[PDB]
Amino acid sequence: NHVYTRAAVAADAKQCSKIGRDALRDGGSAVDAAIAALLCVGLMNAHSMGIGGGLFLTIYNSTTRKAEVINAREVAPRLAFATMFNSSEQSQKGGLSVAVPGEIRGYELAHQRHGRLPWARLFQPSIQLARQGFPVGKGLAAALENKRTVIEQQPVLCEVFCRDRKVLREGERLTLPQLADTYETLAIEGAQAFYNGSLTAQIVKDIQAAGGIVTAEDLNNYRAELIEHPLNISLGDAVLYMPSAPLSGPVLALILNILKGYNFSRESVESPEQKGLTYHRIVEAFRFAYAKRTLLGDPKFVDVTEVVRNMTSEFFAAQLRAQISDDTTHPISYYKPEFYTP
Amino acid sequence: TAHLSVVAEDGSAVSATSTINLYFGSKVRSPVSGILFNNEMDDFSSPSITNEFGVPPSPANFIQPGKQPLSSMCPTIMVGQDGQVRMVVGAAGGTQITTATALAIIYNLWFGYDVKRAVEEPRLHNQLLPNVTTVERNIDQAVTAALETRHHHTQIASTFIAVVQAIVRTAGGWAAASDSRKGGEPAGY
Ligand SMILES: *[C@@H]1O[C@H](CO)[C@@H](O)[C@H](O)[C@H]1NC(C)=O
Ligand SMILES: *[C@@H]1O[C@H](CO)[C@@H](O)[C@H](O)[C@H]1NC(C)=O
Ligand SMILES: *[C@@H]1O[C@H](CO)[C@@H](O)[C@H](O)[C@H]1NC(C)=O
Ligand SMILES: *[C@@H]1O[C@H](CO)[C@@H](O)[C@H](O)[C@H]1NC(C)=O
Ligand SMILES: *[C@@H]1O[C@H](CO)[C@@H](O)[C@H](O)[C@H]1NC(C)=O
Ligand SMILES: *[C@@H]1O[C@H](CO)[C@@H](O)[C@H](O)[C@H]1NC(C)=O
Ligand SMILES: [Cl-]
Ligand SMILES: [Cl-]
Ligand code: NA
Repeated sequence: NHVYTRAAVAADAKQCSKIGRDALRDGGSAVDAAIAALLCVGLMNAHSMGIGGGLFLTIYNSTTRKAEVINAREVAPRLAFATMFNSSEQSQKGGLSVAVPGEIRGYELAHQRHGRLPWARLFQPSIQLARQGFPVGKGLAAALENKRTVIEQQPVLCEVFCRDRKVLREGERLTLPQLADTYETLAIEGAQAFYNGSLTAQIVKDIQAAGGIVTAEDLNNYRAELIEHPLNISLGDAVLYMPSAPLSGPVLALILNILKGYNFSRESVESPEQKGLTYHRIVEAFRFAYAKRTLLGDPKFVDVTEVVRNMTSEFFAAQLRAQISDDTTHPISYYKPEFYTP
Repeated sequence: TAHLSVVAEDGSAVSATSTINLYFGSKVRSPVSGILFNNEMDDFSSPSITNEFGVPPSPANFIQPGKQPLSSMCPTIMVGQDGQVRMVVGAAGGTQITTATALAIIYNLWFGYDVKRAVEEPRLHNQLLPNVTTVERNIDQAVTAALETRHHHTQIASTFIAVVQAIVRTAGGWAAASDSRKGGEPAGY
């Protein structure tokens, strides 16, 4: 049941939750624990996230009572352009599909602002895990099976993800010895090693060799961004902090604002008559909220100010709730999906 | 995609969601560094690529140099009027992230389900286009019937809908839950 009197980490792999917890016990901040745990998930779920990707953190300081967001999502390289892909396969595989990784700049910014433990300490348990290896978990095993063909026919992937030329199965040992060395370099040399240091030329070489266009200048210029005022909504006596565009906080805000007007409670699910109507109303709120999603984009490049103002407005939400019919769903056009600002 | 939730002894908290996008990202692994590179460029819309029958590309989310692609991620922290964290929650699952994060919040805050039940409770999803409601395998079939009599077309998810990690403050301290759909477990003290 995992109730804890002092502190808690909930990650998607048991060993990574324990690594986060150990950081907390050793005097780390919530940010130290999150970074140490994320470094571990990057190994245990290497198919899902890692230092080749990007992340967002929502952080709340109990003392100042302030929340902030750190934006370390990947960005299109300087040589990218709107018509660079003509098929889904071009946009999904190979070096041209790679955006500039932001993960390590994100960890650095968060740790500069909120760290208590030394940077190298955050990497130590993951360097050990990558060298000694670990049993393949359920999620990774499923992904390996789903991608077996691709994996098995690519020697650089089969190097770590196969055993005797076949993909690893759940319970079999995976070791990540090159990543262990990379994590050690990052721990010793800092985030600079990735973006403007000893790893940078090799990153560019690997991406370009696979047909990509990321350059050293792209890595040098990458910056994580501090957002001092995250999106928020009021729910009852609480405030919900979440990222705005380019993430989906505005969609979540609109869903909850539409639904808060129904005053759901445990009675809403106490009988099938009530429970059925309640779930209908939830699905309709999703449909209204997703109609508005296609206007969203990076707010540095697209003007989303009005869209986001509507999506976070309780009054706009009440106008949409008034259009939810208790007896029927409606065709797509009813929800007014929009691809251009009206 | 991975979602992690943390609450420290001083009451500070982090909700973090991270991704390389599709399974094994671009499928480009460095033979020297071992880094597996993302395929996040696939999260942009492109004028020449149609992903769903009758759905046009979204120009707001076209590629530009230096631009970030739209994301479904939503790492959230709910804080009470007294300044103490109430809930730390987020999800993995592509476009299902936003609906599953909504459900976990609804389930705990309004229906009164404890955190583990809020995470384990069956979910459903609709994103307007496509025009179908996906429900998980073990959803209350009275819900399925209530949706279908109201003219929703439902289909059962072949695996599951999203993965949620969450921590909620209780009288007992911090109650944590990792989603069994992925097989995580929390840790704490
Ligand atoms: C897609 O087509 C445009 C116009 O011909 C071209 O500039 C671009 O390089 C093409 N992309 C690929 C990956 O073939
Ligand atoms: C929270 O804010 C207080 C007051 O400014 C500060 O002393 C402390 O370092 C902060 N905690 C973290 C983890 O940033
Ligand atoms: C480091 O930064 C400067 C300018 O950003 C550049 O001249 C140099 O090539 C960089 N080094 C690496 C390894 O990227
Ligand atoms: C919620 O949203 C905005 C920040 O732009 C502001 O009006 C208000 O101070 C915020 N509320 C809280 C509790 O941070
Ligand atoms: C915002 O909502 C109002 C109605 O409440 C509407 O007039 C307007 O078109 C909306 N603006 C945008 C950019 O969607
Ligand atoms: C979508 O499903 C609804 C629900 O039955 C139906 O009214 C509508 O015709 C369907 N098609 C479109 C294009 O909205
Ligand atoms: Cl490796
Ligand atoms: Cl996850
Ligand atoms: Na639990």
